[PDB]
Amino acid sequence: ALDDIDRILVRELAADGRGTLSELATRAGLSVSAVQSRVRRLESRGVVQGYSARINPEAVGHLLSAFVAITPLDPSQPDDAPARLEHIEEVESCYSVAGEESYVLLVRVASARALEDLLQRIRTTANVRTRSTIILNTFYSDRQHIP
Amino acid sequence: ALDDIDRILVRELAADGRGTLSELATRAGLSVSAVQSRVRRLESRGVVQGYSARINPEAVGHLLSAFVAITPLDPSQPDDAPARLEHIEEVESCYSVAGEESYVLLVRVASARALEDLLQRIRTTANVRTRSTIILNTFYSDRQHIP
Amino acid sequence: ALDDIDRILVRELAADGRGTLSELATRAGLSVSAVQSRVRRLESRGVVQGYSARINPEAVGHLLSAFVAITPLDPSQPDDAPARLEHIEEVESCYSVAGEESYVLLVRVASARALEDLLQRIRTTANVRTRSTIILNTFYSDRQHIP
Amino acid sequence: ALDDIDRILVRELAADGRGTLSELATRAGLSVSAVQSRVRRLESRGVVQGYSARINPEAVGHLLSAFVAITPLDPSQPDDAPARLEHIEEVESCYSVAGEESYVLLVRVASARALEDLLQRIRTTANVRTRSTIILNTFYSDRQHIP
Amino acid sequence: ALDDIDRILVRELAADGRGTLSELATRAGLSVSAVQSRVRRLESRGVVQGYSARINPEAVGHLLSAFVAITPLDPSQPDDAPARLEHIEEVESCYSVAGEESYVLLVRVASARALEDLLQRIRTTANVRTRSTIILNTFYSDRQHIP
Amino acid sequence: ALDDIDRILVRELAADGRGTLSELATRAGLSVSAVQSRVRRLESRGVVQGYSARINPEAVGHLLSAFVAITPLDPSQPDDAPARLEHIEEVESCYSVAGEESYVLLVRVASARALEDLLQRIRTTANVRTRSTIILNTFYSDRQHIP
Amino acid sequence: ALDDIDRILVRELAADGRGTLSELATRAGLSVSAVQSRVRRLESRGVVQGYSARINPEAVGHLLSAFVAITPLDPSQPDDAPARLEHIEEVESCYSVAGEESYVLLVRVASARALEDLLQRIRTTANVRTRSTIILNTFYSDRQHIP
Amino acid sequence: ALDDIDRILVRELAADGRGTLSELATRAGLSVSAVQSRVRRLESRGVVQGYSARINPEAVGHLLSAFVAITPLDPSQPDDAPARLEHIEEVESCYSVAGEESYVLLVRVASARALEDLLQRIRTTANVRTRSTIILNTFYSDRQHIP
Repeated sequence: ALDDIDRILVRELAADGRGTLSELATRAGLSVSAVQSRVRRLESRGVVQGYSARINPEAVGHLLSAFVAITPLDPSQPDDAPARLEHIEEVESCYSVAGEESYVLLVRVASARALEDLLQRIRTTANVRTRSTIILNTFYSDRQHIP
Repeated sequence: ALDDIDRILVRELAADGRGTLSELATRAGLSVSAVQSRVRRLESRGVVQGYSARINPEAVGHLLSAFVAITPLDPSQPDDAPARLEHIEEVESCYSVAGEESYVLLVRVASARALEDLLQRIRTTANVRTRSTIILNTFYSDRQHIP
Repeated sequence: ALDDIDRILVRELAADGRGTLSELATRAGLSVSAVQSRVRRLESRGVVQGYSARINPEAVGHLLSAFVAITPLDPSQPDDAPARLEHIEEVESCYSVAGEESYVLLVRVASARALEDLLQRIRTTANVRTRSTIILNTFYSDRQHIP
Repeated sequence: ALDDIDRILVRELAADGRGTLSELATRAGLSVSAVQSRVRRLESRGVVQGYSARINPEAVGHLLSAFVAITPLDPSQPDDAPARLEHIEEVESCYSVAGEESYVLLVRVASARALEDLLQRIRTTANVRTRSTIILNTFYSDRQHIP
Repeated sequence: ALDDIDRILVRELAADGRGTLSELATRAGLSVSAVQSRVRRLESRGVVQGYSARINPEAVGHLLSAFVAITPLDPSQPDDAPARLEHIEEVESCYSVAGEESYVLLVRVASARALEDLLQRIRTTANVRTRSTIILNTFYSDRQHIP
Repeated sequence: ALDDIDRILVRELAADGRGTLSELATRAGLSVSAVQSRVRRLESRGVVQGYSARINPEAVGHLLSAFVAITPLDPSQPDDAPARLEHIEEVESCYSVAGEESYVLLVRVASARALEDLLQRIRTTANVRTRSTIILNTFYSDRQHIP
Repeated sequence: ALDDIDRILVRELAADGRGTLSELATRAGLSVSAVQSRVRRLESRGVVQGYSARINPEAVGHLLSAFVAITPLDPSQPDDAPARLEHIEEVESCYSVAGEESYVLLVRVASARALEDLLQRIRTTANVRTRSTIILNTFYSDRQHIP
Repeated sequence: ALDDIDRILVRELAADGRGTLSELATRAGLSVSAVQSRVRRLESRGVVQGYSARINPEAVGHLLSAFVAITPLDPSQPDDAPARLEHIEEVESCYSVAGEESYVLLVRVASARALEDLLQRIRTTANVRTRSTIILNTFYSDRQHIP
C-alpha cells in the first residue's frame, strides 16, 4: 500500500519541497504532529529520497545539454560503465536501456567544444562508443506524477 | 550575474532544498535577512525554478519508464507538441533535440499495457510518430552540478 | 504460486505434448488419478492453453517467412490493426512492441512474390506502413523455458 | 510428397496435438494402424517436429518478453552464434535474417533487471552487439496455417 | 520443364544472343528445325525474354549511374510506381524490395545536374521520397548463370 | 562523336539483338554492306560489347535475387573484393558505390537458405561485412536508353 | 587548359589573398605588368571569384554551427528551396546532394536555442523537413587544393 | 572584445579581402595607421584567420565534390583522425560532429574513379569507416555573416 493520505503528502511535496510541516496539515486534514510522522516514515521507507531545488542549468554556465548513448566495446570485460563514470560530474543521469545502445546519460557542459572533450573522456574512461543527441530546449522538466 | 555567495546558496539548495535560512546564513556568513533576500532574487531571476521532494517512481506505482522520441507527421505547420502534451500527466519531461527526431519525452507508467495505451495517446494528441526506449534501471539521476 | 509438482508437469508437457497421463506419473511421483487432476486445473487456470504439433513450414509449402513491422498511418483513427488482420491466415503471430514500429507480425508465404502481395494487402486492410525482415533459417523455435 | 490424407493429419495435429489415433482415424477414413503409420512417417521425414503444450509465459513467471536482433563483432569468422546461445535457456527462438543484423532472438525473462543481465550474457557468449525490442502484448501467436 | 537440350540452348544464347541456328544445332546435336522449334517454345513460355546488344552506357553519353531506392509518401493507396515511372526513359530497371524502402531503380544520366533534375521528376511522378547511391565503377555486370 | 546513324543502330540493336544485318538497313537508310561495317566499328571501339539473350532467372531455378552491399573489414589490406568474388558464379554484378557501403552485388540463388550460405562465403572469401536487401519482383530490367 | 603559370598564381592567391601584384611576380617568374594581366583574365574567365578574409565564427558570436539536411515535403510544388532560403543570412552554404535528403545547408547561430528557431523558420519558409548535425569543432576549413 | 570599428573592418574584409587600407580607413573614419593597427590586432587575436582567393573548383579540374562522414573502427583509442588526414590534400575541411559519426570531411576530386581511390586512402590512413554524399550542385557558399 501507500494510504491515500500519504499520497496527498507526496503530491504536495513533489509540487513544493519547501511546503511547511504547518501549511501541509491544512490541505491534508491532520495535525503538525501527525503530518510530521508520516513524512519521516516516507523518508525511511525509500519513498521521498531528498529535497532539491531545481536549478536552471544555463544560469550556472551549462549552455549545452546532450543525451549521450553508450555501448561497451568489449563484452569479455565486466560491464561496469555507470560505476566507472560516476566520478565524472558532468554526467547528471545514467540509465540502462533496452534499444540499440546499453546506457543513456544526460550530460551538461559549457559549450560545443567542451562536449567534444567530455565525449573523449567518456570513451577512454568507461570503455565505450558514444552517440550524442543535443538538447535545444527544455520545455518542462521533472513533473512527477503521483497516480 | 552570480557572485560567490549566490553560488554557495544554489549548491546548498541543490543538495538540500529544505535547508532553512538560518543554516544557509551561517553557511554563507550572512544574516538570515540577507539570505532570504538573495534567495528571493535567485527565484525571480531565472536561477531557482522551484523546489521538489525527489520521489521514488516505483514506490508510487510507476514500474515502467521510457524515453520516447517524437517526430511530427506534418513538419511544415508551426509545431505545437510540448503545449499539446503538457496535459498528459504521465509525461514528466519534454526536450526538443537536434538530429532526426524533434522531441524526446520521459514518461512513467504502471505496466506494459499502460505504455501502449500512452503511446496511442501521444501519437494522437501531438500528431507524431513515436520511437520508444524502455529504461531497465536508473543508476543515478538529477545529480545537479554547480561549477 | 504454482506448486513445483505443477512445475515438473508443465516442463514435461512443454517438451512432449503427447506424453501420457500414465508415463508422466512416474517422472512426477504421483497417481494416474492425481496427475490427471492437476493437468485439468492447469488448463482451467490459463496455464496450458492448447497442445499443438510443431509443423515444419517448408514441408507444407511456406518457403519464405518474414517479420513484418507495421505502424498505423492515421493516429486519429482507432488503433485496431491486430483485430483487422486477424482474418489474414498467413499472419501466424501479432505482437505490440516498444520500438520504431507499433506491431511485429510473423508471416509465412509461398514465395518472394506472394510476400509482395501479402504486404499490399496488410497495408490496405489495416491502415499501415510496412517494413519487412526476411527469415533465412530457423535454428530452433519455441523452446519454452520453465524457470 | 503430402497427399490429402497427410494434409488432414497435420491440420488436426496442429489444432490438437493430443488428438488420439482413433479420432484421427475416423476423421481421415483410415484404420487406427494406417493412421499410426502415416503419423510416424510424418515424424521421420521433416514434417511433424514434435508436440508441445502451449504454456502461458506469464503464469510461469516470465513477465517480460523481447526480440533481440544480434550482429557479430567480427563477421569474418564463420559464425557460431545459434550453437553458442543454445545453452542459454531463456532464449526461446533463433532465426537468421536478411538485412543489416544477422539473427533475431525471442527471449523471456522475469523483469527489467533480469533482461539487462541476459543482454550481457548474450553480448559475451556470442560476441555480438544487441538491439532489443520489448514486447508489450501478444495478441495471438502460433496460429499455424496448413494450405 | 527444362531438359538438358533446353539448358544448353539458353546457356549459348546467354553467352551469344546472335548464335545462328546452324551453330546452336550442331552444338545440341539437333536439326536446325528442331532448334528453331525449341527456341520458339523458350520464347513463348517464360524463358527467353528478348535479345539485346549490351551497350557501353559511357560511349553513348551516360556518364553517371545511380541506384535510387524509393518509398511512397502515402503507402495506403495501392501502389502505382513502376507503371508511372515506366515512361521516364532514363530509368533502366525497377525492382520491388523487402525492408524499409519499396523499390530500387537503376538510372543513367549525362551529369550531376541531370541527376538532380531526374530525382525531381521521380519524386513527382511516383509521389515518393528518394535515397540515391552513385555508382563509381562497374566491375562486371549481367553475368547470367545457368545452373 | 557517335554519328546519329550509328545512334539509330545502337537503339535498334539494344531493343533487338537478333535484328538482321538485312532488316536494319531499311529502318536505318543504308546498304547490307554499309550497315555491316558501322556495326563492326561499333564492336571494335568499345560500344556494343556482346549480345545476350535475356533469361528469366526464376525459370532456371533462381527463386531469390538480392542486392548485397559489402564493406571491407580491414583497411590495411588491399581493397580487392571484386577480383576476389569473381569466381563466385552467383554474383551477377558488382559495382563500387558512394554511400554507406563500398560495393553492391546483385546475387541470384535457389532459396532463402542458399542465400545464407552465399553470404557466409562472400564474407570469408572477400574480407567483408554483408547487408542484404531481397528482391521481391523485377518489373523491368535493362531498358537501355540511347539519348 | 589553364597554363601552369596561371596555376602557380591560383595556388599563391588561394594560400594568401593579400599577396601583392609585386611579391607574386618573384615566386611566379614574370613582370608586375605580366602578373597583373593573367589575374584580370583569371577573374573574367570565372576562375577566381572573390577575395575574402576568413573570419573566425566564434569571435563574432556564432557559437553553434550545424549542417542542416532538408527535403521538400510536397513534390507537386517547384523545388526552389535554395532561392527561398537565400534571404536567410544564417545560411552560409547551400548544396544539392545525392543521398537521403535533397540539400545540405551549413548554418551558424548564436546558441542551441537560436538553432531551434532557425529550424522552424527554414521549415515554414522553404517547404521542408529538417535533420540537423551539430558541429563541435572545425579543425581546418577551406584548404583549396590546386592539382 | 569587438567594438563597432572592428565590426566594420571584418565585414569589409569578408566582402573584399584585398580592400586596401586607404579604403578601409576612409570607410571606418580612421587614419591608415590606425586601420593597419586594428587589422594586425584582429589577426593576432583569433578574429581574421587568413585571406584567400575564392577559387572555382571546376576551373581547376575538381569536377566531383563529396561530404564524407567518418567513424573510427576502434573508438577507445584517443582519436587522431584530423591530424592524420591533414596531409591528404584533397581534403578541404574537417569538422567533428555530434550524433552517430565522428567527423565530416569535404573532399574534391577529378572523377568517380578518383573518388573511390580517395575513400580507400581515407579508410586506411585514419582507420575509419566512411559514408559519402556526392554534391550535385553548389548554389552559394561561404556567405559569411557578421552580426
